[PDB]
Amino acid sequence: ARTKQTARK
Amino acid sequence: SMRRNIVGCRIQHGWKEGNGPVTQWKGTVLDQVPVNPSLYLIKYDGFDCVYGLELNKDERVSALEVLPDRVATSRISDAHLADTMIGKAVEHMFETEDGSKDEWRGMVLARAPVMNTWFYITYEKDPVLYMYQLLDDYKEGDLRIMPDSLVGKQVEYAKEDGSKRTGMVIHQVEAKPSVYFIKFDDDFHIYVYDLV
Ligand SMILES: [Cl-]
Ligand SMILES: [Mg+2]
Repeated sequence: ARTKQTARK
Repeated sequence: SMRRNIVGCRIQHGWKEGNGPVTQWKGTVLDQVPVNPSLYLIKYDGFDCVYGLELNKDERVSALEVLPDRVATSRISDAHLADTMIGKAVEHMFETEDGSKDEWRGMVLARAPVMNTWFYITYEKDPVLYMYQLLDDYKEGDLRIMPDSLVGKQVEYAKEDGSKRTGMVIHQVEAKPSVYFIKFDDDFHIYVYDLV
């Protein structure tokens, strides 16, 4: 599956 | 005064927040908002969210350059699935840093403009606008479909917090007319809310 990108701010 | 139409163009520009260095960005302009033509929706290379910036007015933007590069037109791999997925609730599987499975409830909103094989999607627990080539996920079994004006108006979103957020409704989702996009003044994300 796609990896979720790190949250920004 | 004078501006070229940059919808569908590749752009690059610098971005400066506060007292930090200028950082460099490359992206694709997806749309120019009819109820606020100063506002563009942009997909940046390698970042999943769709952003809203007033590219020609925002002092944080510098060195804005419109490239001659032409985005390629592909025909989507399955037109039926593409069309029927729009407006649907979905379970979208991701995996995280440790490599474990992580399923997010979402709603497919529309085909993206410009980038023909991409789709607008938002999530129950993260209700901003995202864009992905969702047919790839569907083929891998990582996207499952669940069984099942205000535009241009200034609005505010009140909290128990006491403060509120002010913004404008910028779009009504064709496939699901109770759902709208909102641009808040303090924030470059595009928020998605069911307003009925
Ligand atoms: Cl969820
Ligand atoms: Mg769940």
